[PDB]
Amino acid sequence: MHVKKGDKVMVISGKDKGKQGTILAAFPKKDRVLVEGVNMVKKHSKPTQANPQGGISNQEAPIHVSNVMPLDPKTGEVTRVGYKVEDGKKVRVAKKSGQVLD
Amino acid sequence: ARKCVITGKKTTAGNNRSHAMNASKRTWGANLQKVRILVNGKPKKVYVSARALKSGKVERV
Amino acid sequence: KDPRDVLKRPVITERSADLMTEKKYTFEVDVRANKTEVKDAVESIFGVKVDKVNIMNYKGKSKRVGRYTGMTSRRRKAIVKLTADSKEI
Amino acid sequence: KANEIRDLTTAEIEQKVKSLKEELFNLRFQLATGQLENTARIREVRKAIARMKTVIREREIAANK
RNA sequence: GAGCUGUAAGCAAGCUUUGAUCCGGAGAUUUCCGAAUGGGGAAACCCACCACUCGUAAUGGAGUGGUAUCCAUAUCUGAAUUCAUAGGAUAUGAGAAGGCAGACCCGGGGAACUGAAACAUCUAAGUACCCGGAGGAAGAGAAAGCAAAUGCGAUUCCCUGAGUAGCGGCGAGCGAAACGGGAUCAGCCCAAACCAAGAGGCUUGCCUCUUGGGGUUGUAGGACACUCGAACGAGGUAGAUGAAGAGGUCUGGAAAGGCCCGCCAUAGGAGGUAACAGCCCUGUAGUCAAAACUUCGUUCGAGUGGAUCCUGAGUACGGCGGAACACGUGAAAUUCCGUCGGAAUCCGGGAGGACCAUCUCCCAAGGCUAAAUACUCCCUAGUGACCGAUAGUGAACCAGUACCGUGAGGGAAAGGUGAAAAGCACCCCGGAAGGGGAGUGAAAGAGAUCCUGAAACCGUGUGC
RNA sequence: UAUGAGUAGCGAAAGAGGGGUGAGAAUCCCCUCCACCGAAUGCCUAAGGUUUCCUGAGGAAGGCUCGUCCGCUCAGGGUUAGUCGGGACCUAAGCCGAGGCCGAAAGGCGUAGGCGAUGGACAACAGGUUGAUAUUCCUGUACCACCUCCUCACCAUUUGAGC
RNA sequence: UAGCGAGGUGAGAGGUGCCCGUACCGCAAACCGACACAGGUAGGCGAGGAGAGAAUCCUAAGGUGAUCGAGAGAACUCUCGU
Ligand SMILES: [K+]
Ligand SMILES: [K+]
Ligand SMILES: [K+]
Ligand SMILES: [K+]
Ligand SMILES: [K+]
Ligand SMILES: [K+]
Ligand SMILES: [K+]
Ligand SMILES: [K+]
Ligand SMILES: [K+]
Ligand SMILES: [Mg+2]
Ligand SMILES: [Mg+2]
Ligand SMILES: [Mg+2]
Ligand SMILES: [Mg+2]
Ligand SMILES: [Mg+2]
Ligand SMILES: [Mg+2]
Ligand SMILES: [Mg+2]
Ligand SMILES: [Mg+2]
Ligand SMILES: [Mg+2]
Ligand SMILES: [Mg+2]
Ligand SMILES: [Mg+2]
Ligand SMILES: [Mg+2]
Ligand SMILES: [Mg+2]
Ligand SMILES: [Mg+2]
Ligand SMILES: [Mg+2]
Ligand SMILES: [Mg+2]
Ligand SMILES: [Mg+2]
Ligand SMILES: [Mg+2]
Ligand SMILES: [Mg+2]
Ligand SMILES: [Mg+2]
Ligand SMILES: [Mg+2]
Ligand SMILES: [Mg+2]
Ligand SMILES: [Mg+2]
Ligand SMILES: [Mg+2]
Ligand SMILES: [Mg+2]
Ligand SMILES: [Mg+2]
Ligand SMILES: [Mg+2]
Ligand SMILES: [Mg+2]
Ligand SMILES: [Mg+2]
Ligand SMILES: [Mg+2]
Ligand SMILES: [Mg+2]
Ligand SMILES: [Mg+2]
Ligand SMILES: [Mg+2]
Repeated sequence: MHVKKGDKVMVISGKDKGKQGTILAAFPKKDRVLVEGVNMVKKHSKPTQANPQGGISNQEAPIHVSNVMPLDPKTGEVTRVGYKVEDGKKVRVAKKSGQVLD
Repeated sequence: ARKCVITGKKTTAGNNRSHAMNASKRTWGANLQKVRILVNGKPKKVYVSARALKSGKVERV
Repeated sequence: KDPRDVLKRPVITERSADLMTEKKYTFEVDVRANKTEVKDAVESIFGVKVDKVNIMNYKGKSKRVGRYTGMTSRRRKAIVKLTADSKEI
Repeated sequence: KANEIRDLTTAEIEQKVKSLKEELFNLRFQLATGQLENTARIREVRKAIARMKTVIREREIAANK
């Protein structure tokens, strides 16, 4: 995927359009990611052995990976992603500036 | 196998034909005679068509 | 073959626990293992003396999980009686 | 790992194989009795044995050629 | 190149930038049954012998390997029987066996319904089917040909000839070929004289057989005489890189849509993304890439004479009986089979649709041979005025399943929550099922019997 | 999906009451008396079935009603052999069948040799025990084959015991 | 007997003894009959009274009360009695 766990991204599509957050988890198999503070859901959980209160709980639900873009290091605007090789090691680059993301 | 050990002659299919030209299946048998001959320099009773014996090249033992 | 190929696991049931009072130990064994091989293996592994081995075959139980029918594995159970002058397993 | 296993002699491997098969046996018993916490260990030992038997067999093939 | 431990949630325990999971090349392991092959057997089981090894005091037990049959080869034995042979034993064999495309191919065997407005010749049809043999193709093939020209020059296949010529209870029907135009093109090796060497029978110097040379044909030729493993390149099997808008704004749960503006384009294929995206993602065009295995390509002994001799024999051919030829026994050439008879051999032989003569063209009775052609169980990429869940495969789904049948065999039904499980905490009636609220959601009359939700059919209410 | 229709049927048979369990009881459990089979409707055991067995829990469907129950659902559990039956023993009919004989092919037949119980042969009995096995486990008392680290007795090492 | 044969024979003592089946139903609601179906299903044992008896009727050991019931007691139909 063009983003990965730990990347700062901007949500470019959905109810959370224009909201930035960190990727808390990636789901390559589903092409979804979990972004902090984005796409919150109210899960109605019964009492279990783990959580014996139960209750309604606000948690992030994952969004499609194509609805987030990484931010340009220089300008702080969304960027498409390229790849160059530095020190015999491939790195992502912000196509907007040229700056390395990671 | 009813086959000549020299020539390979064997039973072959074809028709009877009546005067009314009705066809029914029959066979033609080779005129095989069981006879002692050398088969790999070993005397053995094998089937040989009369035709293969006609010359006298196939020598009985 | 290794002795530890022969014995698979102990059988822990109420029956098996009652037999352990009589100095009889129940194991599941390799379904190919004859009772001599089991005797040899129990003496080799645990350093005990075996009086007798009795042995039985269980068929697989037919089973269901939702819409899919199948069959548990065949089992060979050995009941190993140790001699009276012997260490316990 | 196999890189480390290849440094050993065949006899030394065959001892480690014997040692691991004892470990596997004991784990299987602990699992049966419900004592074993680290169940992941079973898989590791099985694959260790496999790794070793692979190295042994590579040497047999290397010799018998 | 950052996640992963499949479906499959979940807990659990772990793994992974000291490179995991994952993808490709090459290996290793690969229980038992199955040709199944140590012997047996009701497949997936049982029972052995021989080595060697573990274990036992020893028996019993365990492990590894070997042990089918037939064929070929070699060796050793050599019955009745003297030699001998049959037979036996041993060893060596990546020798055979079996499966499989429901296809295509070549053979052996070979129907009937049906048509003929009945039916027997005839048709259906050399079809279906069974059997044998294959090969990636097969078969055919280098003139004893076609023809009747100033000729042609192996075979196969396509077009055409032509529904012609013909065959035909001259009925029903069956039905060519050559010429001409194309596809593709390629030619060769023996047998025989004869020579050399060797062995064998000596028949007693004649003949036989093995090996090598020789030789290969038609207005003849020949013999026989004389004369001159690597290297590199492009592919395949993983991949890499890859332009351009969260443009503003409207509606909306969400914008890829509207409106107003930009931009890229060797890229406006495609799929995805909360509604319809060249510019969001995966990609696409283009350009690159391989340790390994693999495919393809590229490079690194002749004339002139003709005394003789040779040139495929139980053959060609013929009679009788059948079959194949488009051709049904006919005026019946041509090809093959069974049976019996049986040539010539260059001063020779075959064919030109009975047959003869003349002429013309050929040289049989030995073998090999690519391409053009056929087909698709598969794999890769793609396409469709093809189907869209009673359709399309029998099978969109755990289907050749369930179920039926002793068996061969027959053979279904069954797709759709939502963008996301956010899959309804909590309260209330109820044993539960199921409801009513409350929540979630754009929607719950989307709550799993979950898109839409017709009709039949079943109800409740009531205006006449 | 109707109609027929709340209709035909609910598959030979003796129950009654008291108590219990439970949301619920003609139908489940217990008790009592009554009744039925008894050359069986009892006990054992083939074939066949294949977990239906035992225990605990369950009640949607199955059960011609009901259901708290069940041959049903879900969990666990349960089958112990030198001596029983079968194999490592024997053969019958029949079947397979090295070579072989016969046959368009496929194959058919068949010898040596095998396979093949429904038969022959062959060593364990009584008692006890579990929720669920018992000539199998346990107790007691046996028997059969084979083996020799050992013991004793006897016989004999080639007109030499023994097998 | 042919053979084999230098060690044997007998009795103790010690020891060795594998695989497959074993649950449960089995005149049955578990098998064959599409059914928890008045049918079919080889064999062993099969008590007492009266009796020739395995008949018969009533019982023993043992097993069972049968998977819709409650009424009413018409026609008619069935099976019975007079
Ligand atoms: K006909
Ligand atoms: K998107
Ligand atoms: K002829
Ligand atoms: K003719
Ligand atoms: K269908
Ligand atoms: K009676
Ligand atoms: K119950
Ligand atoms: K036995
Ligand atoms: K039993
Ligand atoms: Mg891009
Ligand atoms: Mg047993
Ligand atoms: Mg075998
Ligand atoms: Mg007709
Ligand atoms: Mg060919
Ligand atoms: Mg890219
Ligand atoms: Mg929509
Ligand atoms: Mg010739
Ligand atoms: Mg003519
Ligand atoms: Mg539909
Ligand atoms: Mg369909
Ligand atoms: Mg069946
Ligand atoms: Mg609606
Ligand atoms: Mg929709
Ligand atoms: Mg709907
Ligand atoms: Mg009524
Ligand atoms: Mg009623
Ligand atoms: Mg009526
Ligand atoms: Mg009525
Ligand atoms: Mg009624
Ligand atoms: Mg009843
Ligand atoms: Mg029960
Ligand atoms: Mg009911
Ligand atoms: Mg027996
Ligand atoms: Mg036979
Ligand atoms: Mg044979
Ligand atoms: Mg018997
Ligand atoms: Mg006995
Ligand atoms: Mg019992
Ligand atoms: Mg029993
Ligand atoms: Mg019955
Ligand atoms: Mg009877
Ligand atoms: Mg009586």
